[PDB]
Amino acid sequence: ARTTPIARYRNIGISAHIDAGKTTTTERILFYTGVNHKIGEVHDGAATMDWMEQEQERGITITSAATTAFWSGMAKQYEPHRINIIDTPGHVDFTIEVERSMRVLDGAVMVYCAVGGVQPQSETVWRQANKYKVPRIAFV
RNA sequence: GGUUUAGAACGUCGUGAGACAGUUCGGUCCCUAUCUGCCGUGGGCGCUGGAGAACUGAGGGGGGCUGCUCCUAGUACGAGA
Ligand SMILES: Nc1nc2c(ncn2[C@@H]2O[C@H](COP(=O)(O)OP(=O)(O)O)[C@@H](O)[C@H]2O)c(=O)[nH]1
Ligand SMILES: [Mg+2]
Ligand SMILES: [Mg+2]
Ligand SMILES: [Mg+2]
Ligand SMILES: [Mg+2]
Ligand SMILES: [Mg+2]
Ligand SMILES: [Mg+2]
Ligand SMILES: [Mg+2]
Ligand SMILES: [Mg+2]
Repeated sequence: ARTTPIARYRNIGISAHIDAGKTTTTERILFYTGVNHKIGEVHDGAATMDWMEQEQERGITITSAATTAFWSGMAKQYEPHRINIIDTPGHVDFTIEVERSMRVLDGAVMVYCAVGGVQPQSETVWRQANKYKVPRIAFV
């Protein structure tokens, strides 16, 4: 009945400053987990997370988009864990979306630009995740 | 085509012939280039015995325009846009 065991579930968010690479990382995650047959790119509007017309045209994520992927590993090490990822908007003008998601999620991948690193909205999502007391990993 | 000839009519002015930075219809645009100039093209002589070819380069002319798409690069800049 249960397609995957309880232990093999990973509810995570991808949170960061604007244009830190959240949607691109989500697209590569979907590609390497096989659900997406083309990598696409955000600035051409081919990103799957940026499904709304405004997101496609303006190159930004305005909504928290939740999807699910199956990951075994680089070397197929593990039985397929199911990662429930949510791509959140790093805009300070959409903070309720990230707070909304981050309440329910169990982990956060905080993305940081290698050049800019910690930025204002990275600090904002940091505070939100801290008040929700969630575990974090970081992706530079 | 307009502008200003000769015809005709409207409005207005005048008694009238006629007239109007008023309008309307119709109304003949000539020249075989001597010289200069210019574009090409040769004949004569010269360049120091004659001739055939290859050049040199003074000097002169020609040409010089620019959009859009992509990469750099969603890069620099920008809280973002
Ligand atoms: N050069 C480069 N561009 C990236 C990288 N990650 C994302 N981008 C581009 O940077 C822009 C913003 O990244 P995006 O994935 O949309 O991030 P988000 O807006 O923070 O969710 C897009 O044009 C991406 O294609 C990266 O690691 N290197
Ligand atoms: Mg994005
Ligand atoms: Mg952008
Ligand atoms: Mg006559
Ligand atoms: Mg008359
Ligand atoms: Mg010259
Ligand atoms: Mg010249
Ligand atoms: Mg581009
Ligand atoms: Mg704008």
